[PDB]
Amino acid sequence: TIPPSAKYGGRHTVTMIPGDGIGPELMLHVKSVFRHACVPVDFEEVHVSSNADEEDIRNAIMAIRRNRVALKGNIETNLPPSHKSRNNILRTSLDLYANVIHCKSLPGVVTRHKDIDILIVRENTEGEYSSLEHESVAGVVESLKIITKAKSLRIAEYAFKLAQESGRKKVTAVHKANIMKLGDGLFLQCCREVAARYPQITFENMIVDNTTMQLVSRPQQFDVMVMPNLYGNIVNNVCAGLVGGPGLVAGANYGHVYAVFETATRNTGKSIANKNIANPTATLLASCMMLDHLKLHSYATSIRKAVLASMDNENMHTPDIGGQGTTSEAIQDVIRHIRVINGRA
Amino acid sequence: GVQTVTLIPGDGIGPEISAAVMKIFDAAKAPIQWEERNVTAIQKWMIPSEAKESMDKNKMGLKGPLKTHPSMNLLLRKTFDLYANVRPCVSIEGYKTPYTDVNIVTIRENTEGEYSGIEHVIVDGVVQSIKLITEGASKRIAEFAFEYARNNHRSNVTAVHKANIMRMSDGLFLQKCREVAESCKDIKFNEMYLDTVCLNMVQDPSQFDVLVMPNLYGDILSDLCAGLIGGLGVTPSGNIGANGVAIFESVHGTAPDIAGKDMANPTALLLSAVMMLRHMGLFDHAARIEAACFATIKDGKSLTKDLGGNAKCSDFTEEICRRVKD
Amino acid sequence: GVQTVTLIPGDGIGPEISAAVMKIFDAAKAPIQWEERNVTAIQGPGGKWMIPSEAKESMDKNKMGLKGPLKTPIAAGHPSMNLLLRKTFDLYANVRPCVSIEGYKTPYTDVNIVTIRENTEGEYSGIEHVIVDGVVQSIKLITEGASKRIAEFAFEYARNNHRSNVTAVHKANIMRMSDGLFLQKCREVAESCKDIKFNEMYLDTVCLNMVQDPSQFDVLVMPNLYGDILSDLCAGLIGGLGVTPSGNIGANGVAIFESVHGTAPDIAGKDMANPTALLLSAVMMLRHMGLFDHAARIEAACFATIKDGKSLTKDLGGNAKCSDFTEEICRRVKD
Amino acid sequence: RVEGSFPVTMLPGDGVGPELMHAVKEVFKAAAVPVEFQEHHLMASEEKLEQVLSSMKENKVAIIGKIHTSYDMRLRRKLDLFANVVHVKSLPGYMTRHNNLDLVIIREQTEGEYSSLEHESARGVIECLKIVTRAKSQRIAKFAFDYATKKGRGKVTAVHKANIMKLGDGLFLQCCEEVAELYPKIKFETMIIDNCCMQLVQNPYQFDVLVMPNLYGNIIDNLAAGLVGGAGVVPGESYSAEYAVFETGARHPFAQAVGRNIANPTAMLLSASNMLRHLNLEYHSSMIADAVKKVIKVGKVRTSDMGGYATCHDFTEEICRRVKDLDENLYF
Repeated sequence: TIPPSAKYGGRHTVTMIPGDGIGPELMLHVKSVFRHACVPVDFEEVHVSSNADEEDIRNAIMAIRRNRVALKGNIETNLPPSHKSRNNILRTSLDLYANVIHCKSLPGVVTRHKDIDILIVRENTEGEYSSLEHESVAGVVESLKIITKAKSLRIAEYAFKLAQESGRKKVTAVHKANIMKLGDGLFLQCCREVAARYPQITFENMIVDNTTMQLVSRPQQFDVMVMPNLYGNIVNNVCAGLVGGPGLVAGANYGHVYAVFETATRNTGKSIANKNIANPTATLLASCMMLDHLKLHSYATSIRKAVLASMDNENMHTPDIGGQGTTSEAIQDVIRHIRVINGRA
Repeated sequence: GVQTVTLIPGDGIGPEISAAVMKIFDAAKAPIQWEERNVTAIQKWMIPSEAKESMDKNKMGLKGPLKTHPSMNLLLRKTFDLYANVRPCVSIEGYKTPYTDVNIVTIRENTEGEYSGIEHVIVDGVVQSIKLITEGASKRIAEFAFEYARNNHRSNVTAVHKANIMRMSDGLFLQKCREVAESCKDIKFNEMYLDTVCLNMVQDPSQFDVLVMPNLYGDILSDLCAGLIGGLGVTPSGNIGANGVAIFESVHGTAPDIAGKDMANPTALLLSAVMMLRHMGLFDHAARIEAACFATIKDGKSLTKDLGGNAKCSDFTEEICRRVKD
Repeated sequence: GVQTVTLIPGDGIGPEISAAVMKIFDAAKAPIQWEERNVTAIQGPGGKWMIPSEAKESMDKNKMGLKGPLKTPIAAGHPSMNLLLRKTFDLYANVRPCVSIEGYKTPYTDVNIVTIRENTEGEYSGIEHVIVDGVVQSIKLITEGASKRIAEFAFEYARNNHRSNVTAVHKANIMRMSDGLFLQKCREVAESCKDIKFNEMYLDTVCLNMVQDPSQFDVLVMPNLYGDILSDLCAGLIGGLGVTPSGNIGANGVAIFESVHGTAPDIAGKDMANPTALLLSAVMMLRHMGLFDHAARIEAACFATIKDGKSLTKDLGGNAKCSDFTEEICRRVKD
Repeated sequence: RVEGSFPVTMLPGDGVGPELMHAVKEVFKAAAVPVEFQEHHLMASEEKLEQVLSSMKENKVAIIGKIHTSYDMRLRRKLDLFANVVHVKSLPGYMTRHNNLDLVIIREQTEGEYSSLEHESARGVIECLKIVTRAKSQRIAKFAFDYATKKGRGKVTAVHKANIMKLGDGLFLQCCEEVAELYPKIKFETMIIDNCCMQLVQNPYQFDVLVMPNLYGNIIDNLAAGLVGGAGVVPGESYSAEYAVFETGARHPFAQAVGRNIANPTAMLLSASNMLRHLNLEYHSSMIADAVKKVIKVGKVRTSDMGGYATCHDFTEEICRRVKDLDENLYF
């Protein structure tokens, strides 16, 4: 068995990978809101950006073993070999098997659709991350991907457990089982094999081609969605678009003992790095999920309620959602809406 | 003189909307005779040679629904080498969807990727998909997309890809896309991640011109656009191919719910064919058969089940047919 | 034509044996200039290792390079030098012959067979990986291109080296697609040269019969899926891996003729290391530079140095030294 | 002592098989053995394959003659025959280049070559997809060591190509070394397949038991069976969880053996005697052998391939004579 989480004296220690792009600055800010909210949390900053060696990412992975929770900015890749992807090596080698993404539409941020509120549980360990590619003969590139029964169960097990725990009703399995009959079919049955164990939660399925079409027209029709690690990221990205952009949606890779919280987008925003126009709500909401994971709900609620308040100000909207304010002002707001007295609310 | 063109109405509302186009197509006064056929499976599994014969000479085509051992569509890609899958999503002038000014063309590889796949169980509880992507099929679908861009007066061509995950396959499809684009500097060529395309698309689809993509993720990007304009009912199609053939089609399914019932919308098959004129060279009858239909809807006089109202396969059809003579 | 032929030192036993060949090549003073080199894996800039670039030249000027042993590349999980040399010069064929040494007593007395193994891909394009805990999967491939190419070569080696008939060796039951293709490319080259009888046998069928009566074969052509199994099996028939020669023929006429020893430094430097290989490995290399008369002499002196029965090496049922052997040949090349 | 007779399913097979079966029958009648054969032969409607299985579930032993001809393969799958054993042991009268050899070759035969989905990527590009797992390496490693102890063998040599197969053959030898702990009475060693083939020709006397994965097994069976005397003297057997089929040892003896009454039956009679020792009819197993091993030493009767000119029909018929009360076996 494994050593305990690094919480001694009411304070947890969590790893912080600041990452590339605007990752550094937004992470700093999180600290600023964290220190101001009087949250029992300290940040063991770990560097993960040097390229071509696993000296870098072997280190963060060990860190996360030590403390059992981390918060990351977004590593950028563009060594340049076929290789593997540093961000996914975490996900795969910590067995963070359950990317989740919450997509409530914001009330401040008005877009084409209103009233959205989706949950997007997604397989996070095989399929795409399983790919093996080789150039057998010049001009011929073959790619082998694996979808198993084990990992397809637990994400379906997780999708319902979460859907019950959250008091949601529908669950939709997204797949393209028609075109690839054997493999997506395997997945789909395993959802059925669980949707029986939870009869009160409506179960369903949908072809992914259709899902993307129903998403961009009448997307209010989805509660939970559970889908293999496939289809690129159309489903996680169409909704990120719908609710207002990548600067708002914030996701989380849970595992059995581990967890890593991050922006739902994989962007680094190297275009606007060190320019104080980077939107902080996504990252801030991330860390709110990280607080609920450490069971510090009170502080999660407080910061979150404040993160949504700031978003009601059209003045506090950053350039990605059409405004003209800055990260710094934005962060000022959210700090103005957490009022703590003797460390409370 | 006239123009002879194979044709295969299908299942469901298929033969109904099909001949409902013959009605409106001839009601335009349009030069085309329809050497009809019917494809089904015979066994080495091949389709009927009555069609296969005719269209080698008839060259073009038109199509409708089907159903499903080797499925109907698969035998049409394979035997006619229909190696590209053009599909314009331009948004209707009357039909109100929140994405108003979409105008996108989504050329797509029709020969590799999933369509070369081989699911095969490795051990109990462990499926494994082999896909392959080749050089030649990429350079060929890459070349295609600039020809299309040049011909139909397009400005941008963006390769869509996901070399995050499939570094090697999409990295070679990108290699061959560039080679092509460095021979056609008239066209603005950029590459975008598949993630980012769906992020931008739903946010502001107006920045998108021609999109060329391998077939690894295939259909999903094209259908997402269709969601933007209003549905699969109004979405055209087309499968340019090697011999010189080019089967146009409608993308909706069998439609068994209201098979007869006079309840169907043909704007698919119509605009599938307004594309056929343009391939064939009849631009002048084109803009007629087209603008007659966008006004048919813009007015709002009638609207079938897909668009909502009460009109039938016949009520809408003749309602365009008379508008075309004007 | 006073030719230059590059000579890799050979690590471990290589020094004793390489210079043993040189000194025995002094005895008949063949027109050979020994442009020494070495191919210790070096790491190339773009990422993947590259060879020493004076060798990549010395052998791209001169065309025959005679190799020796290769220090086992166990230093780290990096490319094996043997793999570099074969890939660099694209040597697509490995030809190892097996003749019964008349001196050496071994149960199989009438053996004269040659095993041509296709050396492009197959086993040598090895991609093993993992699918779940304890479920490795291997991916090997056989290509029609280099199938015909070794089917071509192989008949050519019969005609060129005056060899009655040819046997393609395979497993067209177990793996019908991969070998049926490799057969097929041999069947087409059979019609081309119908002066050479062509049969097909199973890998199994061969092994069973060659161990009972090895006389019946003489050239065997076989893809790389099986590897040195069949060739190393014969080595035993004539007795020893140190009396059998090997040579990688390549495209553009380039070619490295080598021994197939190991790197056991135990008696290496004990002046007792049998060099009977690289010598016969070069007797091939002379025969590949038209030097038929300069090689048939080197050889029969080595065959009747062994048939001698006193000036042997300890690896072949004796007690003496590599120094006694090399010189007993040296006096017998002068007759 | 044996009321009735043990039922043994027999597929005679195509070619010189039935003729060899008939030899097993005649030497069995002569021998006074309580065994009853029942036979189902073997492509139109393969109902026979389940007709055979049913029998196989009832009897759970068999004798086969190698359907010359997925036929054979689908049968072994349905039975889950995972272990194959070839007994390479020189007969005493029958001299070869390697005499007084006693070896036993256990090869895996559920995976490896016997899976290997093969497909085409480009015109002229074929691809092989072999699978090695720990489930089935452990299984055959257990069998070998269990067998090695049951038969009193002192050494197991695991044959591998872990030089080139870094992982897969690596994986195999892990299970062998894991299993080798349980049996500390048994010397364990590994050997490379290229090296082992050469060692098998030079000093084959160095081995006891050889356990190897599938690729290399089909090859070493025949390579070994050559040392000992050829394809008609070497017997073998295959083992399911609950099943057992007995047969000839060398797999592809000849492209064509056409011509009646010339094939040597020593393989089946010795396989068949080994079959009896499975049915725990130990004394008849020890007398059908002793007769066959003693018609060989007498040298009078031999088959074309072993030396003489005597036919199948007369090489058989001299064995019965030797079983039929003309055997001593009084050493206890």
